[PDB]
Amino acid sequence: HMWIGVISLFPEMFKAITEFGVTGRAVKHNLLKVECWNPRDFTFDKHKTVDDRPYGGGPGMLMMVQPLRDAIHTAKAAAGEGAKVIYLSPQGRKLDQGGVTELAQNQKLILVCGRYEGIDERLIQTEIDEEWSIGDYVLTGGELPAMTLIDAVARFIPGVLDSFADGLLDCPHYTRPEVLEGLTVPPVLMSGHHEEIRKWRLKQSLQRTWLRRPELLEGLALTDEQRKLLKEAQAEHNS
Amino acid sequence: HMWIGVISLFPEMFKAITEFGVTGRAVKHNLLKVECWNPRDFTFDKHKTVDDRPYGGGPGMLMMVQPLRDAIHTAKAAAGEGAKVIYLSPQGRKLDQGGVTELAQNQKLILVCGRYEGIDERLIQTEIDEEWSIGDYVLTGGELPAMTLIDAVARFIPGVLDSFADGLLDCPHYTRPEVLEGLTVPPVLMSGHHEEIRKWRLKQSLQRTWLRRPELLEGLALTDEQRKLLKEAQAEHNS
Ligand SMILES: C[S@@+](CC[C@H](N)C(=O)[O-])C[C@H]1O[C@@H](n2cnc3c(N)ncnc32)[C@H](O)[C@@H]1O
Ligand SMILES: C[S@@+](CC[C@H](N)C(=O)[O-])C[C@H]1O[C@@H](n2cnc3c(N)ncnc32)[C@H](O)[C@@H]1O
Repeated sequence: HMWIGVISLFPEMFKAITEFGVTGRAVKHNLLKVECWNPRDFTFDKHKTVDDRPYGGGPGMLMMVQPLRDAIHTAKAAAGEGAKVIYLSPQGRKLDQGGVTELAQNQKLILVCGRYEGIDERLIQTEIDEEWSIGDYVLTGGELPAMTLIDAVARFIPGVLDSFADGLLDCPHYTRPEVLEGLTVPPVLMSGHHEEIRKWRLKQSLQRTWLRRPELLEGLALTDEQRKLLKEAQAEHNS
Repeated sequence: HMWIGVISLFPEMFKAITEFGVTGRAVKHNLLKVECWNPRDFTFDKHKTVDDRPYGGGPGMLMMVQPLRDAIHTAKAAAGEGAKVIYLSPQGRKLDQGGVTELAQNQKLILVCGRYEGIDERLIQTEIDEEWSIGDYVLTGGELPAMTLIDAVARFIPGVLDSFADGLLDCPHYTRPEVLEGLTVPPVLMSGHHEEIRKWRLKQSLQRTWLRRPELLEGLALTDEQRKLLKEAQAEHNS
């Protein structure tokens, strides 16, 4: 069971994870609960203003402090004690599978989604526990990053359901038909030999990591078998 | 003008970008067009089967080849000549702002969204031009990655509308009120001095990059002004 509070100007976006696929089933079955608060609903002016001008000028707008702060405090009260508050931002800790495993240890999170140029620095200081980025690129809002985080952590919730699992890229996979545009399925996978198949998959994962993302292998303490299969793949490449 | 074809089992997820915010306005105004095809609609069996068992066993399922291949070919025909076909996968090129700028050079892309354990390796060989990842973590499907890519590239389309822009994290931003939980807005930003403000923002970007993501600075050819402001920030830190 995991509870995620979300602060967003566009809560309907979250239907993309709550209504579809494995995450949607997690939500319908109560394995994951996602509750949203919208800063617009905390405004008091006639036109429900949710942006504000940055001090110092420059182009762009910021989220208005009062509606956003009020929304955050409502979510914190709903979460009760022990909920970590995360702000999605490219200035935050870059998400990776280790970071996903750490976040999945939380039974409650509140995810704050910015729009426009972002949010006031002092709200980060006073209301946010951690800032997290989904990658070194800039999106229009924090909603896709928050949904990405939700989706990645939800995979760890028992009952909801490997690249980076053991630190390696996944092996190639094949299904019917046996021959596709003259390309055949590797016969080892048709052999029925479980141990040969296991080794092939592991060797492929090693080879693909080495060729595509060699920096990922630096970080790893390979097993003796992995060292051997990696050496075999590298010799085949040099042949 | 940019055209994006999407192949997905859950095309309704894309409402999250087509109906909301800056990307939603881009779609309504015809700056961005997003067209979806669903492999389910290309099935012929009574129960519209879209998954299939992997050769070699192991847990999990793959996308079924025939419906997915047929959907891809329909999208390719709709795109006409010159559309790059991308498969979203953690085995692909990790997206970053340089990669976003390169993808934004395409007037047409087709984005293939996998589910389950993925897709047959031979379809990658025969139908996919490039594989791209949004980060080193595993999600339940390619839809959030495809939407992330769409959102990031859409920011480059003229008329739709900085971290990583010049390679640096953004500076902190402040809006009303002047004092928030006893934290005051930096007086330079209230000074009205454009050149002082510009320098402060740049120095803050340098400082924040250095402290949070020092590896990003390695990659940069700093200007003389940036070298100076970075040195000032580092001396203030050592004081
Ligand atoms: C246009 S961005 C704000 C851009 C601002 N100039 C900056 O670089 O931080 C709008 C919202 O999307 C969130 N956002 C953009 N890219 C993100 C990313 N890669 N990871 C997490 N959140 C992101 C931001 O933190 C911000 O609240
Ligand atoms: C459960 S993942 C497939 C996992 C498979 N064992 C692997 O590691 O490649 C399901 C779909 O989501 C896409 N996906 C998962 N994480 C992604 C990421 N970080 N970037 C892009 N696509 C991703 C996949 O390529 C796949 O088609």
